[PDB]
Amino acid sequence: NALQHTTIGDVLREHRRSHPGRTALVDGPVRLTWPELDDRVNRLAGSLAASGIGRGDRIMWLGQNSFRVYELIAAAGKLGAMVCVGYWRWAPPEMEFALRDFDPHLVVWQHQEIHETVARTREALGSDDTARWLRHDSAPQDPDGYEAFLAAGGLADPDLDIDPDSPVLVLYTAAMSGRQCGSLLSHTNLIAMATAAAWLGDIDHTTAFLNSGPMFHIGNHQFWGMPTLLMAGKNVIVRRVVAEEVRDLLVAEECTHAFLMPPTVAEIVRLNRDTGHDLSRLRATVAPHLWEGMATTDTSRFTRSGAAAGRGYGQTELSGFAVTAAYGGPAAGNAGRPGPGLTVRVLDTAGRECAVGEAGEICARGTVVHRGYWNRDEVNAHRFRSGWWHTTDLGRREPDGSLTFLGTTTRMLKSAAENIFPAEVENCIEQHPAVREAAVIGVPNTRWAQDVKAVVVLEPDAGVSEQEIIDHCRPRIASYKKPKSVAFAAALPRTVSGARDYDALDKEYGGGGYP
Amino acid sequence: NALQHTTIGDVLREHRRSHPGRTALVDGPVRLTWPELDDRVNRLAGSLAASGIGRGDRIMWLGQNSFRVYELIAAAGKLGAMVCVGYWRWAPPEMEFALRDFDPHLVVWQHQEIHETVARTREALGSDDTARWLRHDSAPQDPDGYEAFLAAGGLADPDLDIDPDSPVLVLYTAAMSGRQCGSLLSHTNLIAMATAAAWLGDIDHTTAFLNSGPMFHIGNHQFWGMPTLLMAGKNVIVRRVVAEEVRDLLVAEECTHAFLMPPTVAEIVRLNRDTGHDLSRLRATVAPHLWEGMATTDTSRFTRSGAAAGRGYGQTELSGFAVTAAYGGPAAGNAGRPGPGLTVRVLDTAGRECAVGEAGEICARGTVVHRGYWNRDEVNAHRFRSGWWHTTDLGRREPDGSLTFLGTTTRMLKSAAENIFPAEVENCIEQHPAVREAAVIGVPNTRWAQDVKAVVVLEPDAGVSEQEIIDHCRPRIASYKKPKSVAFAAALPRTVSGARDYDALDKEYGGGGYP
Ligand SMILES: C[C@@]12CCC[C@@](C)(C(=O)O)[C@H]1C[C@@H](O)[C@@]13C[C@@H](CC[C@@H]21)[C@](C)(O)C3
Ligand SMILES: C[C@@]12CCC[C@@](C)(C(=O)O)[C@H]1C[C@@H](O)[C@@]13C[C@@H](CC[C@@H]21)[C@](C)(O)C3
Ligand SMILES: C[C@@]12CCC[C@@](C)(C(=O)O)[C@H]1C[C@@H](O)[C@@]13C[C@@H](CC[C@@H]21)[C@](C)(O)C3
Ligand SMILES: C[C@@]12CCC[C@@](C)(C(=O)O)[C@H]1C[C@@H](O)[C@@]13C[C@@H](CC[C@@H]21)[C@](C)(O)C3
Ligand SMILES: C[C@@]12CCC[C@@](C)(C(=O)O)[C@H]1C[C@@H](O)[C@@]13C[C@@H](CC[C@@H]21)[C@](C)(O)C3
Ligand SMILES: C[C@@]12CCC[C@@](C)(C(=O)O)[C@H]1C[C@@H](O)[C@@]13C[C@@H](CC[C@@H]21)[C@](C)(O)C3
Ligand SMILES: [Cl-]
Ligand SMILES: [Cl-]
Repeated sequence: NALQHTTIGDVLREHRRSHPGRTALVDGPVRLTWPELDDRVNRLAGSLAASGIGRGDRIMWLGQNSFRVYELIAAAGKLGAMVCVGYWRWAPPEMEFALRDFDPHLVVWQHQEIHETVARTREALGSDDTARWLRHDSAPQDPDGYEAFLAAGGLADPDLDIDPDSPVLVLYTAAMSGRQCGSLLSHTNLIAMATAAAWLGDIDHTTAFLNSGPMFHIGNHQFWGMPTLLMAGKNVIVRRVVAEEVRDLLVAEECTHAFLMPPTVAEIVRLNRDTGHDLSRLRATVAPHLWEGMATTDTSRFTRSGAAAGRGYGQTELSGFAVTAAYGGPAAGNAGRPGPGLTVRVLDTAGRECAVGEAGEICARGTVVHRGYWNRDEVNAHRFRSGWWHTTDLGRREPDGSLTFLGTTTRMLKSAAENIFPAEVENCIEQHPAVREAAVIGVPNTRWAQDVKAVVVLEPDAGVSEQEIIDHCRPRIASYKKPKSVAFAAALPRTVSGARDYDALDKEYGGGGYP
Repeated sequence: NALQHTTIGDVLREHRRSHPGRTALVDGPVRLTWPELDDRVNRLAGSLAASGIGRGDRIMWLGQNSFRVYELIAAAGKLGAMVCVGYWRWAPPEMEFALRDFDPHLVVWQHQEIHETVARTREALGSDDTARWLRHDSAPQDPDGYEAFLAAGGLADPDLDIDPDSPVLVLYTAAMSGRQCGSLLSHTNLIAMATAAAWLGDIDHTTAFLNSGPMFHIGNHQFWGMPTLLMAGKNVIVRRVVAEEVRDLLVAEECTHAFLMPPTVAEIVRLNRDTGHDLSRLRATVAPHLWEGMATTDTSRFTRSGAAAGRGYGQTELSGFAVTAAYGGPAAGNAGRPGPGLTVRVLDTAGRECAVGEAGEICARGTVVHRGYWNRDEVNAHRFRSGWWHTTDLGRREPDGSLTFLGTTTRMLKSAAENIFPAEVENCIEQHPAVREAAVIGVPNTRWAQDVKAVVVLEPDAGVSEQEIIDHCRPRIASYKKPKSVAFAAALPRTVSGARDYDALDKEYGGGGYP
């Protein structure tokens, strides 16, 4: 006779009763209290259901940040449906791929800034374009607009018994290979994530969070959109980051938190200097020194532990930053320890647990593990093999029990019989105090496929030779993993997106012979 | 392909890897680190499985507090079995009832203080006594002892795929009628409860909790045994409360928390005064003023909100104190608002939602709701009707959205066509500033079954008449709910257990004619 666990719908139904006059969401001139939000969600759900959307059905969002993203997630959630929050910077080929892959019943799109890509993509789909398209930033009466579609639904709550293990949020992720896959996050995934984040950040109903991170990425949901929603705080939306509008919203909405990277913080600070505008309610998590005393430094566990400075490990498929230095105290390893909804093992290629200090694939079980990728039957079977989710990230356990994240398992060398993970070698070299960064590649060898080569970037105030790098590796890693040679560079090549460009390293330094 | 949620077994498996040298449990001379505890749990699980215990099977604990209670819960949990932590003060009739009801495969019992009751109870069971009995506080080699049974198991983890919705902890509760029923708490119930409690109390791996509350009751598990376990802190066991031993453990184990009622606090303080023993690490939640500066006042949300002083509502069946003033800010209602794993509605007799201010039965859905009572098919069907758990507690929602707990729904008057809940009338009278407490009973009326009568206890420094009590009620409650007469008393009659004695009020004041 026992009932379901809590769903995202239950959260809104509770907030509308417990917090009748509190502001849930702000987006430009739109201000919605909990009951006004839940009413809109019910009307939206009514219209979605009238259009044939039910359990397991799919809605794709192709816009920037909006309060409507939260409405759509809640409304789909009340029907047991799911929303993909798409990457609004997709070019037409990638947008077409995602539309065909996800196969949505409904697409909610944005005109501003992306109408050209959208038009190109619909042209490409041709006779396969059978979804309903609704323009979110339309005139309010536009019959092909979101608001008109929503207004046509009734106030009644659908009141269905939705299983919270159902996917509700789908976020596309890219492998190093460039292959993209939609990670299925359930109600339970999001609630467990949000509950842990509320402990990490000391979040409560007085939190006012600026949704200045992209909602197509897990970061903004974890820190701090979903915990703010869960604890009945106020979510303030900005479409994307424009420093002046951000500053204005921080002040006008009295924000306590925001998702801001250091270059944005510096921009905000420069334009606020000697204006007298009060940013002191903002709890500075990232780059506290950059704020020049204008914000208050965060004293939550998130900041105190170093997690805010990157001391942790996670991925979309673990509902975000699931391992951190805020769990379990001081840590020799760079990532800390798993939080409450997760257990982690480091597994070798044979699926056996690695010894302390031995590098292997980070694998996980627990409430924060995603439900799999959408439409990836073979990949899912492989990646959930033996009842563990395989992250494709390489790590090790330290003697104190903490974890170190080394890099990906998807780069591998094979030198004669020996599999070698460059990430392990890179991390070893990067411990040398003269080294700022190191990239490891494989170069062809006619007798045993590949030799190991390191491309090393020194700190400006340091010097070290090829031989000294090689000897540094001797006591730390297996002999066959050491670089045969070392090239020095001023900096590594990087992609337009800021990631390491291994194709470029391979082209420059004679890389080849990979498995 | 997606996996299970987190189980209690996963918690111990993670802690043994992440916290290899930290102390998990202390009980007299026993000190167990996380790996030593998980090893014992694996040996215990091996022996339990060898004896035929598997999914859905049942172990009854008839002892006082022990580290072995945590071991048994974990070991049963790894098999998908459940442990009833019995009321060690049961007299033989109640002990026999519980044994026959719960029908355990194994009974782990305690000689000290209760051997006579146990012997009487086994005599009564006669030829129906077919369970294995293991003495927990035996000589270590006793072949009918717990330690010998455990030592015979192997170190291998059973490594089963246990559904965490499975009951793992069973706690007996008593209705006002005196009927006793075992509430089924799942792994998920306990973990969700523990996660919320860790936010409430700011619990982490440095917490050191003294298990000085009874483990047969939900209080000690919620505040703070289970969150301490979840966050990898140290649980220190005391068999029962003896002020001097408690004081010694608080100091020697450097406890940060304990489950202590005010009379016990005052006893500890009296015996610590001018000894110089340092109690300053203890975070005083209850009765902070009674500590005379010897402990540090708790600054967590639990204390700051008033929850620690009783501003909240819960029951075993909601995994404890599930509604509190720490959730959602200031509250007009005495109980506050529901925490994250719960939604609450106040429902009238017809199952429709009550208006703001109208008294009705507190009903719940969500992750913290129990799985039902053991062996109560008809009661469970009735109490989970319409997909809500019915608490049998009477409450109302206030205009600000908070909740007030009024009393039980199991006391009811029926005066002609009108159902009247005395708890509603009592709460109304108790708002009068002259009134310390009020009890309401029904007295026979030959024309319409019952009239309402109030028994009122005044504050010592106040005076108020019968008529003034009646007129106080006029604008606050329906006319037919007002007392027809008021008797004044120096204090209410109470049972040996400290609860109100309505049988005694009925006998003294002419009560009768109940539905
Ligand atoms: C602003 C960011 C982050 C938020 C999401 C984006 C999409 C946005 O425009 O709203 C984003 C834009 C990025 O080009 C940028 C800009 C700058 C700072 C962070 C991000 C950096 C490091 O060069 C990357
Ligand atoms: C987004 C995180 C978490 C998940 C895994 C990552 C790889 C990712 O990009 O998906 C990750 C990236 C981290 O730089 C970051 C960014 C921000 C917020 C969380 C994480 C914080 C605190 O500075 C750490
Ligand atoms: C915006 C992201 C994600 C999408 C693809 C990228 C390439 C991009 O610029 O569009 C990417 C850029 C990343 O520096 C960033 C920026 C910020 C937020 C997410 C990503 C974070 C966590 O620091 C990582
Ligand atoms: C100590 C308590 C609470 C813990 C569990 C008990 C069983 C125990 O002995 O360990 C318990 C004993 C109760 O008679 C008592 C004693 C005193 C203070 C609280 C409890 C009060 C109010 O008169 C009730
Ligand atoms: C045990 C609680 C919670 C559940 C429902 C109750 C009725 C019960 O006895 O079962 C409840 C009793 C409360 O006096 C108490 C006791 C202690 C700890 C929690 C609750 C605290 C903080 O002083 C509040
Ligand atoms: C010990 C309890 C529970 C069992 C039955 C009782 C009668 C008893 O004395 O044995 C009971 C006594 C309650 O005052 C108490 C004491 C403490 C802890 C639980 C119960 C709490 C929460 O303050 C309520
Ligand atoms: Cl739902
Ligand atoms: Cl398990």
